[PDB]
Amino acid sequence: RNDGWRSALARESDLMLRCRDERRCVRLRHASPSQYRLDGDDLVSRVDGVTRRSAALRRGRQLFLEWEGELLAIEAVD
Amino acid sequence: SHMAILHTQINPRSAEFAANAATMLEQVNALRTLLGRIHEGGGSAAQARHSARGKLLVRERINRLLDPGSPFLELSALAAHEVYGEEVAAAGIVAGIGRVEGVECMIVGNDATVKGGTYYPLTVKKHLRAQAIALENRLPCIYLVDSGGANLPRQDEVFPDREHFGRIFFNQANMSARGIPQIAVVMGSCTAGGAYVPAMSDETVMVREQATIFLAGPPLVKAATGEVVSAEELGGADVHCKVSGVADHYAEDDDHALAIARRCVANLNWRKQGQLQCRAPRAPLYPAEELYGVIPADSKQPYDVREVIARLVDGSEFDEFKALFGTTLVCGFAHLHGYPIAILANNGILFAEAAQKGAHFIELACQRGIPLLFLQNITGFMVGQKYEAGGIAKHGAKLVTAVACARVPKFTVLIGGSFGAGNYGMCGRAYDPRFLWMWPNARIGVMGGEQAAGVLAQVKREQAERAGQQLGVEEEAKIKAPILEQYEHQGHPYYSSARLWDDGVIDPAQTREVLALALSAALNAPIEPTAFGVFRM
Amino acid sequence: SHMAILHTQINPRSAEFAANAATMLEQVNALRTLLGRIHEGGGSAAQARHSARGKLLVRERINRLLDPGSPFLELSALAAHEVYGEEVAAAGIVAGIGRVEGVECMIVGNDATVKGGTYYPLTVKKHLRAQAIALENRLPCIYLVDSGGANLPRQDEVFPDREHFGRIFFNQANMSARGIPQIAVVMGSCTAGGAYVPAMSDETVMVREQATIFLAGPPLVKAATGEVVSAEELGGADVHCKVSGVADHYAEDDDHALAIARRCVANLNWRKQGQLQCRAPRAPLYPAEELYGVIPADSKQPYDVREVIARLVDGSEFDEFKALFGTTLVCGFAHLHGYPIAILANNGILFAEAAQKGAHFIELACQRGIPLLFLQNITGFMVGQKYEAGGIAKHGAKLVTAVACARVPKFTVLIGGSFGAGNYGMCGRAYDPRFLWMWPNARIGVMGGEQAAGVLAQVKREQAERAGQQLGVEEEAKIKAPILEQYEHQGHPYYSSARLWDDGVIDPAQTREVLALALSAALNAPIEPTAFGVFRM
Amino acid sequence: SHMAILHTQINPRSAEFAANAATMLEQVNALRTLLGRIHEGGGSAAQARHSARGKLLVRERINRLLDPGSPFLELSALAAHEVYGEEVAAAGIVAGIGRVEGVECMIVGNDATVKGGTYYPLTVKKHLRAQAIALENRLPCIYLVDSGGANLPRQDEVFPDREHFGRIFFNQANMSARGIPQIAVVMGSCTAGGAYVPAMSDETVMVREQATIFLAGPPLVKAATGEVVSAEELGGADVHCKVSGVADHYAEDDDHALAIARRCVANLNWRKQGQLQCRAPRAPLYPAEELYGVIPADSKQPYDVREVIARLVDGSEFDEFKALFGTTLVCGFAHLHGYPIAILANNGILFAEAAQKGAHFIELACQRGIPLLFLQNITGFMVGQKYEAGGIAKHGAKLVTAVACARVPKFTVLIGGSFGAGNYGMCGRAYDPRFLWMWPNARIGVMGGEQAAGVLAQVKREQAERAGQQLGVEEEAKIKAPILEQYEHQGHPYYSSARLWDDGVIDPAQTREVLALALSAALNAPIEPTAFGVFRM
Ligand SMILES: CC(C)(COP(=O)(O)OP(=O)(O)OC[C@H]1O[C@@H](n2cnc3c(N)ncnc32)[C@H](O)[C@@H]1OP(=O)(O)O)[C@@H](O)C(=O)NCCC(=O)NCCS
Ligand SMILES: CC(C)(COP(=O)(O)OP(=O)(O)OC[C@H]1O[C@@H](n2cnc3c(N)ncnc32)[C@H](O)[C@@H]1OP(=O)(O)O)[C@@H](O)C(=O)NCCC(=O)NCCS
Ligand SMILES: CC(C)(COP(=O)(O)OP(=O)(O)OC[C@H]1O[C@@H](n2cnc3c(N)ncnc32)[C@H](O)[C@@H]1OP(=O)(O)O)[C@@H](O)C(=O)NCCC(=O)NCCS
Repeated sequence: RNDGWRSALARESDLMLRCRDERRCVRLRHASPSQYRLDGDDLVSRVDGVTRRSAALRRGRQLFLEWEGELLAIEAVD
Repeated sequence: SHMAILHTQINPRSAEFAANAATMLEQVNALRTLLGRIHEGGGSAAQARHSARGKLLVRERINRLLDPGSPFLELSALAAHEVYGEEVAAAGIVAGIGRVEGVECMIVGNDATVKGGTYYPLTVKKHLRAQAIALENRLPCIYLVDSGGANLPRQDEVFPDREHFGRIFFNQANMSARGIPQIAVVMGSCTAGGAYVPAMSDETVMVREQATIFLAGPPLVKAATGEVVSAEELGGADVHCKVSGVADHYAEDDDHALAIARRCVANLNWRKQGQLQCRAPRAPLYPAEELYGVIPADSKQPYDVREVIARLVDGSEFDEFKALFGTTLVCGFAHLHGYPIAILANNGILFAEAAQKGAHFIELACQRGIPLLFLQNITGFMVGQKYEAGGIAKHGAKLVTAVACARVPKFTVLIGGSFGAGNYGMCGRAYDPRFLWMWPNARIGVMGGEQAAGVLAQVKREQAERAGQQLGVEEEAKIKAPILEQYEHQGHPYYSSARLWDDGVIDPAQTREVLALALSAALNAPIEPTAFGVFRM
Repeated sequence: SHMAILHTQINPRSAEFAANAATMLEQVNALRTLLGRIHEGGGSAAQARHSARGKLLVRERINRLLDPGSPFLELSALAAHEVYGEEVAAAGIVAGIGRVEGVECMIVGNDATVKGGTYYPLTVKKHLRAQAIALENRLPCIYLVDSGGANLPRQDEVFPDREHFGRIFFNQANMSARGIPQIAVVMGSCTAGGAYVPAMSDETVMVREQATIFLAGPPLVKAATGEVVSAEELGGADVHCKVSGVADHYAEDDDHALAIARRCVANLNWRKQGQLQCRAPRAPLYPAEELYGVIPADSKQPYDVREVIARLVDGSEFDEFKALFGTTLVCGFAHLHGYPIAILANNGILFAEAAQKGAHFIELACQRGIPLLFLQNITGFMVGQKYEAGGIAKHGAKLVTAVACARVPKFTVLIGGSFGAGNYGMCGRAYDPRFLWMWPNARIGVMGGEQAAGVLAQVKREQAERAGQQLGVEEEAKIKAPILEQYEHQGHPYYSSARLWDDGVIDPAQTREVLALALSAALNAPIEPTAFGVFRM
Repeated sequence: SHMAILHTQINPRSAEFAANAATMLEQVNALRTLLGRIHEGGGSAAQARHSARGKLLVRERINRLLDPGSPFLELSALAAHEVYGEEVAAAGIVAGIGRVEGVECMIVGNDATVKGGTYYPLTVKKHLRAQAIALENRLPCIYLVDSGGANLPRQDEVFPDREHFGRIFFNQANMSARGIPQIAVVMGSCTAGGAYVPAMSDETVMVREQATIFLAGPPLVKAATGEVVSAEELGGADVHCKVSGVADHYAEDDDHALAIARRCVANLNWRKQGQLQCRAPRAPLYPAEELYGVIPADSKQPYDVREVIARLVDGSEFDEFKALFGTTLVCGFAHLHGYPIAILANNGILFAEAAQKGAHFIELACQRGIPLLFLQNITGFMVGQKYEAGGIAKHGAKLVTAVACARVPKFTVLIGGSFGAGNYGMCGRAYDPRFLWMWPNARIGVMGGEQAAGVLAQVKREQAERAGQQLGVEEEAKIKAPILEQYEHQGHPYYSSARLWDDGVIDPAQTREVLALALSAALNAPIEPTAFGVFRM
């Protein structure tokens, strides 16, 4: 279970990603296990009572996320 | 199996409930907040002065090296809390268990920011307790070396004795012999002592223009027959990768270095040796946070432990052995996240019957190679005159041999009080449980505060009575004053976990989560048959 | 074999000789008379108040128990010397090896006279270190029980942790399972803790109207649910011999008790397990007392170690391996009182050559199952810019993998200096030598006195230099002066031996006789085949 | 793991590439066509006079017995090439491994067409080399018996000695005892010698009116106490299936006989005991064809080995150990068709650090139970005065110890030059690699052509020098001429595979797939733990 589980603090997951042409080391520290879950090719977001589902799915070392019309791709830094 | 079910008796909405739950969740928040303080390291101060040098911080090196999003079970974080004069966060060394290329691994790295990463007494004890867990459960090891030396001022508790530094190398080469890979990544200085950590390791990695492995750094080397040389020329990264051979992989920086290490763990051709009849993982039947309010707030207040069990086992299914006999000790089989486990939890005192019941259980557990789970909340054995003439002695001994001799993986969690003989009969620190943990509410002591201030002041007035007088409430009260408070302080989780008397303090509501992680991780190594000593019947 | 002979090069009549021998024998007589002090126990005072009870004194019970005229190898006599506030002779427990019914046995009895026999932290470390020597060397056990409980004021370092009390019971039940008889003779009070020592032992003996085994003595039992009862009614000698069953033999008193004990060791069907090809024992070629003058008096004065070798081996015959290579470490085969031994004695510094030389040698003996003997007189590894870039690091490391892994009996004697990495590469405390001893002229520390003051004060003026300052002759002389002496004191044999970092300080002149005894004793247990870790070539 | 990739530096379109790739491909076609000639057996001549008797030809029998389209790895096909006076096709015995009822089997059959199927010295050598691969990799054996006797004229090298005929029976009864089924299919004469192959075999099959198993055929039997009897009556198919019991299955003809055979392998209850952490197979990143041009045409012309590596490993991912140290030898981990492997490939000379590098690698490999892959292209050990004084002698020794003792599966392939000490330090024929192969371009010999003529002739004028004379360029040149040509002749693959110094010459661009077949096949046998000898430090 890659939930970033930790002893007493909150789930920690440090991700060295890269979308477009700008890399970012994402720090994922959620104490409230919610936020974004995802089944099939779809990312569901519980944005304060107002749930919305944006398409996203991965292929190889690349993950496509339809963000605002655009269909950007994100991959891992090496 | 709709009968091996545990139907709760607790009302989650009850006032008394939220009562206990109140101060329980409060203690947990006390821990949550200190731990955070401990992640500070040598403090924002030098912590920044660290990233200055282009060096990733220790806890970061850790998260970069772990599998994407993998869990991480930390080890004694409260290490050396308020122990030495100064503040040496998590003892200047972080270490724990996490996935690296799909292998449950033991990771240990020093905090260059904490008093120069030098080895304080408890640092050495911590570093060794990591290699126990690693040898005991067969987990490959990655040491992220970046330390000064040994804390010179307190060398007498760091250098000599068996249990001191240097047993670090002993354990290392033994593990390497037992086939438990030994990897090293030097990301800083590594003078004298720590110089062997990289030299004695199957595979070794160095960051160029950062790492340095030399037996005697420039300070000590100029102190030799003169000679004045730089650190990188003395024992640099380039010296030990192209010339000497004390290193094996030439890293460009901390990030490279860590990804280089992953790859070594990658071709380990590693396979787990443990082996139980684990079954489909099914969750509890009651939210595991309900616990916060299950444990009373009045330390000396009785509660039914079967309540804490129903919130940990799978489907709160628990078949009880010797159901109604020596009830002060609850015994039963269950499964936890698939893995089948034999539980032993305290329900009060501990008369002779509870020990016989407990011994006979361990026997069953040991014969079927089912792992052991001890839930400590014992106050001691029932005293008295017919109780002693009844063998409470010998019988309590029967439970102790059984525990000490039991060779399947054992696990203890302190959920109440570890006091006296109890701590030993229930798999305490000294009986080598794979891992042993503590709740924020539990207290450990040789005996209660006044209980010991009782005897201690007592004989003081008996040696002074068969001497022609007695102890007046004046001097007797001044003899119990100190004890009463000393005990209240040396019984608290922080005081314990600081000295590694346990592998840490945990969130009562995460208990189950830790246990599964632990279990799984100890299956990296084989469940051995068990051989008992002689049982004094 | 008239060539394997070591012809001496020292003159017993020289003045420089009587010089060293003088100051040497002065040190031995210093130890001699300290030891006599410690054989006093809790001072004539209490000691006599002891015999008053009709109780045989500790050291007496022992000599009574041993076989007529047998030898006795005491362990850590200087135990807890000037360690605790008050005096605690031999840490309230005497322990050692002696023949009982023709079996080399490990014996431990506490000194009820010393602070009521209670267990001070070091008393525990001792009791434990004794059972290690017992496990590792397969010696049956005789526990001559007569203690209060655990020194209550200092419980925090006597109850909890892994190797604290309770680890006693652990070791016992295990040894009982590995077939190493565990006997117990209770000759006094035995409340709470030590209540298990007899409860958990194959055979048990009590003295009537004197022994008492109860989990809670009456101080504790009255503070329980009221009730007031006597000691002998609660858990006397007759309660546990006719009613409970916590004991097995009803002894009339101390003399009887020990005789009952002798008889148990009588029907142990015991057989030794080791096995070497020892030959007829032939004495040295030069009086063993001549050593006194062999050792220079000036600690930093170079001398030839073969001269000490010549006085310990049989017929002073010594076959030298890699005779003229890395001469800094002398290695060779010989015999000692029959038994064949492979020797490793320091002779100076220790550059790479010496380590490879020593690792290759350990290989040879480990392959023939010949015991290893290390003679420490090491100042450290050769520092330098070139010596470092040449692998003095990875080469010193091959030596320790070798030492750490060796599974034949390992034996260590400190006859010079144990400093730094040296101590480890030469089987120091941490490498499990079956026994580790110290000469009175030898000193041990992580590094020399001023050598540590050198660097610890050095960085102080490099942190304060890249800080726009410098440390003046007045602040750097005040950072070094306390360290300069701290080391001088924490380097002395008593300092060492008081903390059990060795199994005692010995008489240079009896080295050979001790080693003879130890070896044989270590042969009650099999010589294991050895498995090496990875060698960093 | 996009870091462990080998990005090529070879341009497949370059002219120089096309040049190498040219004479390389020619070499291969050279082999191609010879191997065809050898397929003819004793030549169309009697080969057709075979089918005459209604007997299926050798290689035909094999394809019928194999599984529908199963692959077949043939062994030493160039067997006995230009060795004996006459032409003795593949030494008159075809052997190889192939799938038979889902089991990797060792198959051996005689070519009745080649000089009456009799055993020439090498027929025996090939036969026995097969039973080796068979015992060493636990592959059940299938003997397709169809041989005359042993070649009467050259019996001196075919009957007596240890590894001569009759050792076939030795390996056989031992294989049946170590539980490796021994199946026999008799499809021709089988007089005297080979009469035991079917007599000593778990299960045996005979072809009626064609098979004949007798100790002395009618020639010999008449030469006995007279008596004249026919083949069919003395020891025919019906005699040993219905009368004696030397055979078990009565087959109606060659096709039936093999079908019966298949069935036996079918009721084997066989299970593989190898065990690796094989991962899913992923093809290389460069056509394995491109190898033809990576290998220079100019024999002693420097190229980078990692290039050949990148075209055989899975996904051309290769993690290199001691990356930049004694680079003369490249060492790394990778996978091949799933199976993980540890590689050691030459890249030049071979200084001291190269062997310490390689010996250290073999320890890590042997510590994880990963197969070893050696790629030879070694010209020898760097000589010199400082070089020799530096231990290039003892360190070289370090390597060979490791290689000679490594017990995991070893695989060798000659892709350059096997010359001198090199061949041994890289698992040459004598170190029992499970399989040893040779590329068309590679040459093997104790040392270069003129190198040997160098010394060999040098001494002649050193003994003739201190003999008052000198070697005139006329005699010296006649001393070296014969050598310079001898060496060139016995350095060639055909000469080598002809005498079984290797299990065959292969197609460089087929290597990858041969290794996969082998590795998998050797997993029929458990990867045993390794025990190293003494390492000369
Ligand atoms: C480790 C070292 C490189 C520090 O490098 P750095 O990153 O610049 O860190 P600093 O020099 O600023 O060290 C700061 C702290 O380290 C402490 N320190 C470093 N080494 C120490 C040691 N061996 N003993 C005690 N304290 C030490 C200093 O007391 C200082 O404390 P302060 O911050 O309260 O003033 C340097 O101290 C060194 O060379 N030490 C060698 C240690 C040694 O030789 N030990 C051998 C014993 S086995
Ligand atoms: C052990 C005992 C029988 C002593 O009998 P005794 O031969 O008469 O000896 P005394 O009672 O005179 O004891 C004298 C010393 O023992 C020391 N002592 C005894 N038990 C002690 C304990 N548990 N902790 C600390 N000190 C203890 C006292 O400090 C006293 O010191 P002092 O001489 O400086 O004043 C008595 O102290 C007793 O009943 N103790 C029980 C111990 C116990 O219950 N411990 C449980 C913890 S595991
Ligand atoms: C084997 C045998 C049945 C051949 O039957 P076949 O199919 O008719 O074959 P042929 O008789 O035509 O033999 C042809 C070749 O076999 C060779 N040959 C057969 N047995 C041979 C032997 N033992 N030694 C040497 N050559 C032999 C002949 O040299 C002949 O060579 P050629 O073709 O170049 O002229 C017959 O040779 C025979 O009975 N041999 C007995 C072998 C024996 O007794 N060996 C005991 C030693 S283990």
